[PDB]
Amino acid sequence: ELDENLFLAARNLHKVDVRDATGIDPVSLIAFDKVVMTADAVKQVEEMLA
Amino acid sequence: MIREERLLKVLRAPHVSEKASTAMEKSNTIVLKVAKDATKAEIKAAVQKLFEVEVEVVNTLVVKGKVRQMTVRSGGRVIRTSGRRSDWKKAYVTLKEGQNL
Amino acid sequence: KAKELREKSVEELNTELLNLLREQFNLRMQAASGQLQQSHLLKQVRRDVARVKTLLNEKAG
Amino acid sequence: MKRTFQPSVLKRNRSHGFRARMATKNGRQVLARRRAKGRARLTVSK
Amino acid sequence: AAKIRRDDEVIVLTGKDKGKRGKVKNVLSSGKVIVEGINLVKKHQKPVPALNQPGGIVEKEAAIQVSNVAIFNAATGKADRVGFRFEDGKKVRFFKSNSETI
Amino acid sequence: SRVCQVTGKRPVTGNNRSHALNATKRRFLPNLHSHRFWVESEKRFVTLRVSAKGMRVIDKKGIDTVLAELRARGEKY
RNA sequence: UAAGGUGAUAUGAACCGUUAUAACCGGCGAUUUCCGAAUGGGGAAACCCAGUGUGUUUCGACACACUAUCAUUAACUGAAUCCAUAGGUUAAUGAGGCGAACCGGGGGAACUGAAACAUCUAAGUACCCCGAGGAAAAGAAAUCAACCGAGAUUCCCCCAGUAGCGGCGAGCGAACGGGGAGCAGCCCAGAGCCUGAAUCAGUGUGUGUGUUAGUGGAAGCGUCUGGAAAGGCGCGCGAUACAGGGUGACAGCCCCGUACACAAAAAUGCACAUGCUGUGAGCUCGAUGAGUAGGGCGGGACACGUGGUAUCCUGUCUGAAUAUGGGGGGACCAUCCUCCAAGGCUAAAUACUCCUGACUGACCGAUAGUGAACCAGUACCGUGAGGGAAAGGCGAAAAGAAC
Repeated sequence: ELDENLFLAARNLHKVDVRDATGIDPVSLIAFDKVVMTADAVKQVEEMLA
Repeated sequence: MIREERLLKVLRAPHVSEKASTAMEKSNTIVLKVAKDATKAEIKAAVQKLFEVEVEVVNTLVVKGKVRQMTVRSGGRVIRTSGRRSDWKKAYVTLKEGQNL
Repeated sequence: KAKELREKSVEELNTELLNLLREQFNLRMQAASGQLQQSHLLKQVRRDVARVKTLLNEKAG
Repeated sequence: MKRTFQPSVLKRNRSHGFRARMATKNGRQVLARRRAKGRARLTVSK
Repeated sequence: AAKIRRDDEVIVLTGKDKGKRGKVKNVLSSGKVIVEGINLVKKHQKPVPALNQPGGIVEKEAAIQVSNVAIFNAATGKADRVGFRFEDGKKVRFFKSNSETI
Repeated sequence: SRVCQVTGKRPVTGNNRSHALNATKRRFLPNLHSHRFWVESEKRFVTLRVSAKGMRVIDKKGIDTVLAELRARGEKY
């Protein structure tokens, strides 16, 4: 779930992006050096990709 | 009965121009610039009331403005502009026997 | 300047306007004749004439 | 010899002047077109 | 809201006058300032015999950009920024880094 | 213009079609006639420019009611 | 809102101002020459000439106001002609003209294609004319369907380049049905009972929210090179602000900003809440749009070119029935299905951008991009309609070269 606090804290950082796990896109996953997923986010992407 | 304000607006400036000085010293007429819409009666009344002289007659002519051109450095570039000077009215006022200036 | 012309009546406002117009005429004569190094009273007299006429319009309406 | 432009101010104004343009709807359309183009001199009425 | 006024002791931050201090004389509408004896240039004054001394190599200070000067604290002895606050319903400038009214 | 004062009939446009079906373009004009109608109610003759269809309409409705309709539309008679 | 100003050119001169009535910015207001619908008459735009009132006068004259046409309404008076109409005069309202596209309507090409050309196409396009609005138009079934049903208009995607039309050539080209956006329906043709009875337009208040000026806004220093540092190197700090722009080379921390948080004397938009003003509700009975539907002749519109041609419109000539009646279901007839013309109104979804604000671009970068980066619809050309250019860059700073 998009935690508004984290999103606010991140959106002036430099290389850091915060997503919703329904807003992931092919280019973003390749562009950034590292991807951090919360476990529930992994579950949502699991069911979404089926 | 031309009102005071009209009179205070008609007489613009005395016109010094050699032909004016000779006219003053020979024919006892002063030469002066007047509002382009001034009529002879207006100039007569204005001169009489504002200079406290007694005038005989007024002759008027309209001088057409020349063209002068020069430059303006608006925008950094000195653009050559031309335009027309403004037309004006010249009055030859013949005083009777007085003297003002 | 408008503050203490606003509490005159209508006739001495008219006399004030006439005095201002006379001053304007003599200033014009001086400027033409080459005197009047104080070449700033012309703007002053005209702004005061404007002010007086504005007040006259205000009171007569 | 004699050329085609033989000037005359009266005929110029009576044929192409402002009031001649304004007399008919076609001349008024000419004036509207010239206003739309942004013409500095609208007619020969200078 | 100007942040530099008639006579602020300022110190130059860039431009061959770093560390030199002076007093502002003029503030130009183009966002530039003239300050005491800082940006001196050598004007080559034409003679002009019409009511003017011939004039040779005149030394006079040129305008400098307000971004290039900083108000001088004179209590900390260093350049600092200026903030705006309200006291007694009046807008006042204060030094940053010590919060003292100018 | 050629307009019936009662029915508003106008000239319309259409085609002359030949045997070879060449379409030349033409007008159909209404059957207009100027006629003097006696108005019993107000005792005078009013001249109207009406078609034959208009005259049939008048002698079905009556001249007075048709005149009322004309006044309703601002027509001048 | 302010410590600086008197626009550029602009230097200068003479000045104004420094908590507060200098300048600047916004709301409201005043002034607003002449021409131009131009409107007192005229006219070769920016000019010429008045008439009638009111007032003033120094007796020369002066100032102000009104005076166009047409439409509607009213008052007065009024010919042939008795009444009466026409006409006349004066008032009061309203219009007029301009403007880019979008919209409805009245007219309406040809080039071209058909490998020629006439039917056909191009095309109801270009163009001309009239009218309106912020949208317009359409619109509440004489509609489709198919023996089951749907339920006003409009717009999008399919159906489908199908069925058809067609010198059956070139070409034109649907509907039914389905999926969506949006979605409320109502009046008159009339009387009684209730009988302001909610409702809708106008106006007056109050609240909220915008718009028209604004306010605050966070953090960096050493050293190297260098004309200059924002760069290199080192060590720090802000970040709900690392959008962007400027600053002597490339700046989160120098400046202007940005995130964020606030702000209105006054005038206005939109919502509500009410006060008042006109309309108006609901019930019972009724009534149900005639020179009309249909027809003959000629045209036009329907995808449909007259064909076996349904339906719509009408220039011409005719001409019903009246709800036990009538229209439609693609010649026509019979059954049975469906609907009720000849009276109106009606939001949204839809079209467009002269103009205003913000933002964006695998758009151009001075022979490009607008014709016009620049004082360009200019110079210049043409009687005229009209045509129509070329022309950017000193430097960080004029320090633009005293002698």
